[PDB]
Amino acid sequence: QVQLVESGGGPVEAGGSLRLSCAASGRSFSNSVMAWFRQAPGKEREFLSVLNWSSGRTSIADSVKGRFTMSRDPAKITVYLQMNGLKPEDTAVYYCAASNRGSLYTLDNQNRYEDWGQGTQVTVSS
Amino acid sequence: SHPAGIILTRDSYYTIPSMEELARSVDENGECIVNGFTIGREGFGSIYFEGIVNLTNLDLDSIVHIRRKEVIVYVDDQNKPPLGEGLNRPAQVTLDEVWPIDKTSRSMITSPERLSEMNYKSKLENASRKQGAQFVDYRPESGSWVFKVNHF
Repeated sequence: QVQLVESGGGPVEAGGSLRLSCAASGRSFSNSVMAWFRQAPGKEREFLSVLNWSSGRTSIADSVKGRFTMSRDPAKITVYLQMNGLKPEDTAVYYCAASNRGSLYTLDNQNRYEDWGQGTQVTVSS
Repeated sequence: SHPAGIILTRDSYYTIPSMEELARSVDENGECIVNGFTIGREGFGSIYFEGIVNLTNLDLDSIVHIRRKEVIVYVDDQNKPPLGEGLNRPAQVTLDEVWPIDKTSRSMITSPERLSEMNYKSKLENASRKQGAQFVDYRPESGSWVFKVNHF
């Protein structure tokens, strides 16, 4: 059973930056796909970014393209979400998700990922 | 989107088992695992990986580049995984339509007789040795340079 542990959230001034971390453990992730999602109160979960572990290639959702980037430390089996120019509407719970499986779903779909972190709150104060 | 998560979309690239067969090969654990894997490109060459290879979610479009007289497996070292994982493992490379240039007309030399006179095969063998690869063959009919590596 896989464990995904987000960290790095919390309050941040508007205009500032934050880097979220997610440490993955429990099995080999050599053939995984990992993603960041967020969920604001009363809204559906929103896809932010995906990383393909075999190549390291990433893709960012248009809503945050140019502000958010995704990266990893392969050694530490950790992925990162770099959020710049933060705005009040970025306030949400941020989740890391992973799959070690093929799927009929596209990578932007929450159903693509069998495993999920507990979520970490990010609060952008004006 | 491919049921095994494999990303391979470029013209003339193909796999053995075929991408269509791999789409039918996802197991109960959602993985696509084969014994013996080829990734090829018509007109350029192919790479054969013996043994058990996990293909699930393999981003072949990013990882594998089969060019004229060269393959690239992992474009940078930062994203090359540990030895034995992914495609960083023993392989036999075949590069097709590899022929020397005739200094007179700058035209390709494809005659097996001429290729023997000039011992082209030993140019490719020297090149393999310098690269740390094991020379296997040069087949002049198809211009096929074959060599083996322990990893990429």
